[PDB]
Amino acid sequence: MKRTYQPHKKSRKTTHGFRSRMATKNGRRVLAARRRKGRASLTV
Amino acid sequence: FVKTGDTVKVIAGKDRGTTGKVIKALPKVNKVVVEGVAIMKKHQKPNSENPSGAILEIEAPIHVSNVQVLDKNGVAGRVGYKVVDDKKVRFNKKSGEIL
Amino acid sequence: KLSETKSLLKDLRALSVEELTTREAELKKELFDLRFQAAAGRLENTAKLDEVKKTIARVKTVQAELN
RNA sequence: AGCAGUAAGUACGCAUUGAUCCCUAGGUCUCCGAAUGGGGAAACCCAGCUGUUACUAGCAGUUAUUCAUGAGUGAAUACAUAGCUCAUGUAAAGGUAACGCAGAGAACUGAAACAUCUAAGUACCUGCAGGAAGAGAAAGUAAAAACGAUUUCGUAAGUAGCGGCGAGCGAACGCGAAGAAGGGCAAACCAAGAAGCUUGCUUCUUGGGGUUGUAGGACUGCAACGUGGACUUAAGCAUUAUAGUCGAAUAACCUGGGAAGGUUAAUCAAAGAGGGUAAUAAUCCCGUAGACAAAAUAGCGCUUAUACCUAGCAGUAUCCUGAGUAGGGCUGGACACGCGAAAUCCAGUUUGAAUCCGGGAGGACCAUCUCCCAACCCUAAAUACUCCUUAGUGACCGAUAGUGAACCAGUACCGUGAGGGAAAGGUGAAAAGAACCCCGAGAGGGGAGUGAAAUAGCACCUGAAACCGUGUGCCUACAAGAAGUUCGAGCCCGUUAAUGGGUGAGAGCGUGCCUUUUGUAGAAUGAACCGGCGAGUUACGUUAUGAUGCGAGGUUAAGUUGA
RNA sequence: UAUGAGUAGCGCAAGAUAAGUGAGAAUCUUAUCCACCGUAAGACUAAGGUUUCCAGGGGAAGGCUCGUCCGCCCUGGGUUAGUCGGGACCUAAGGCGAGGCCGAAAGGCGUAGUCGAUGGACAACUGGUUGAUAUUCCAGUACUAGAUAUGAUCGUGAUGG
Repeated sequence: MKRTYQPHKKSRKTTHGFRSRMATKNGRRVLAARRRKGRASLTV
Repeated sequence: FVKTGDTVKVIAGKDRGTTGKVIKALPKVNKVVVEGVAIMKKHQKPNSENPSGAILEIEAPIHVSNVQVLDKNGVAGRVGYKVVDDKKVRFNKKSGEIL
Repeated sequence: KLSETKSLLKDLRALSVEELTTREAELKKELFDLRFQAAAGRLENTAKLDEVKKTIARVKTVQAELN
């Protein structure tokens, strides 16, 4: 039937935008894990 | 080396002892196209700049080991260089010293 | 040969930006119709692009920087 | 001496006049991002002010906040105050390899279960710091003469101890080595000021005073020692990174596609390290050993007066010497210490001294003795670890290895996300990459030619293995087998030259292999096959057995030296 | 790399002939009939998709078969606004939140304020136009708002009400 993601643009951001991830002193930490690994991109 | 140059011996390799003029070495290749030496031939298509092709007597480059610069009396060896004058003087050992 | 003359000659003298660089940071700072011959074609001669931008470049970064 | 990164790939060109390039310094530095004029989902939008220069423009800058410092303001409510405004100071927010410190802090385990313990105050998480951090100068240890801050290592030694005394955990002393530096302040006082100026003030500001254990300072005596210590300033010296430079020593023959290989000879010597070169080089090249070179470049070190605060000393008028402080109660915790005889230290909470005739420690505690002087602050050095910069080294490893990643790897790809996470290197020396000719819609082939070689032709060295084949000598279409032996009719062929091999009709007798089990042929498992990987170590300790050495004498650890 | 196995399936609906195309046509293109849907299987429009569009060329793979065809591939173009939707307006639900509050810390709360549309504010609509853009390009008509050029005159009249 219905599946999980049928997102819109607000949906694809607003959990994972750079200030959203940056905001709570925590997601920016795991982003810095994502930087200290340094994969294909950062914010998505 | 420093820019070749002159007639240049080929001791080892496919054509022993052959001397031949150089100017066109491009030392980044680290092996020098010399006229007469390492006779490549190319079967090129009848295309632009040769509408027959099939024959290109361009010649292969061979290594710095098989390049042997002689001083002008046909005497090779080891280039003692920079020794004498204002910027640089090239010569070989046991040689007539000219460049 | 050409470029050391036609580069080193120009504006190492200390006259100024709206003063001396009138030929470069004003006049040939119109990079139009040389670029604008770029991609219009019918030019056949390249080196003027980064040559001239190089000269206006050194005009700004020396002469329009030293004051 | 060519340049015109990657690399083909092109063009204008460019260049020993000195390019390209290397190094050093300066320049500009799109936007986002601590990200900060304001908002905002990352690559945005909209501004204000100041000049600019022109426009219903543009340019250039200023405009985040907190803190600190001033300046002004001035509510209830008179002063004030809060509050507000402006100005100044990256300060400072932030990114962070690893080590540290401090807080907060588990579980799983193991204890054959487990509630005590352990794991460990470790996993995590947060903060604070530097090149190291803490670390530290006895209110110490010890127990007799016994020394004299720390720190690291060895030792003591699993010794003393503690512990459902289970399981475990676990010292210190003293000694040995490295490293080896202590110095200020408050206090007391003295002088200045201002002031409770309520006078004699007894609080503040400045500068001396001096930092103490056998007490020491103040009071009476009275001496100028470089000092990271009594100034780790500035000026020269010297040399290193930071561009690199020179830099020795050989010829022929044979072979091959090619010599450095074989052969013949010769040289060199601070260079016979290593790597290339068509095939293994000392004498071909890079190099190598040595010997030179830097303006700027970041330093290190030496000399210089200066960059400043200290001494001894006898006596003792009284003061000082570190108050909610020691302590005491309770609750904790750490200390080997699990409340215990429990030391000793540090917490909360409560109570609360003495103060030099002092006070503390000496594992409850009371006396004698030993030592020390807390309750104020700083202290290099020896140590820990590397993202990093090279100089490098390998009984490292060779493309399933070695980093996940030798390859445009954290790539592709999965997942919304946090995350995860692949596969793959080799032609030939040199592309010299197969001109042409022919087949073929094209590809692809086939000739030619290429190259040492074309089974060498672009995922290309080498090429098994399973799979598919094509040919091949024998046999089988009256046969019901772990698919075998052994014998063997008959046929075919002639060999690591051998009492040859390939067969094989026929005929006798013959229950696959692994783990488990008492016993499996198995209808007990398991294995599609093929290839690759893929599993009993070492660290430290004990015991046993030998080997060797010396022997009631064996033995050096740590460390130092050194490649 | 087998095997099963040239077996299952070939992903819910009917095309047909002639002619072209090519080298090769069932499946490409046209013509001509048939057929189907038709409160849709039309057109237009959210989110989404992120260039898939169109033009030309080609057919290594892809297309579940073929394949000259193509959402496949190469190349090149293609999206146009004062009024259309948003922003330069306001604001809910909510989020962030200087101040402040408490808290080992991080934090979590929160006054002012700040954004936050699915809401409420407001001018343009007819005709033509490509391979493709149309309310956007232009003919005709506007209107909105501002500007500088120009006889006002005391007028504007606020965050207050």
